[PDB]
Amino acid sequence: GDVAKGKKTFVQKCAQCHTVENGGKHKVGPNLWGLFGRKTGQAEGYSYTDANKSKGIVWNNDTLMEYLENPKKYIPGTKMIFAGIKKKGERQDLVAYLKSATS
Ligand code: HEC
Repeated sequence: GDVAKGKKTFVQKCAQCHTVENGGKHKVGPNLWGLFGRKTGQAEGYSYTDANKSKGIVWNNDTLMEYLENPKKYIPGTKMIFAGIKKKGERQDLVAYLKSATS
């Protein structure tokens, strides 16, 4: 996807609850550094819901694309209160930025 477009999407819709940098602080949600290739709910020091911790899947392009379309549907009981990015293209650009900014 388009990393530059994804960044603006992140700043507009995710930044209020997330940081991406290495050593980043947990805000409402967990810092996202090292997200790709890691199982759900593994950010150090963040108190996840049992649901986010128990999902058991590995975060990558396919799982993130599905999750971000409708967070609560993918992880029922999650405390991430966000409706989701409905447009596929916008979601792909965001994933591209996420992959570039979290490693
Ligand atoms: C606050 C109002 C939030 C907004 C806006 C977004 N997210 Fe979030 N996210 C938030 C919380 C409180 C949590 C933990 C939920 C739980 O049940 O424990 C999360 C979690 C995620 C995750 C999973 C991280 C992991 O499993 O380690 C991801 C991938 C994530 N959030 C991504 C994300 C993106 C890209 C957002 C913008 C589109 C976004 N979140 C917004 C709270 C909030």
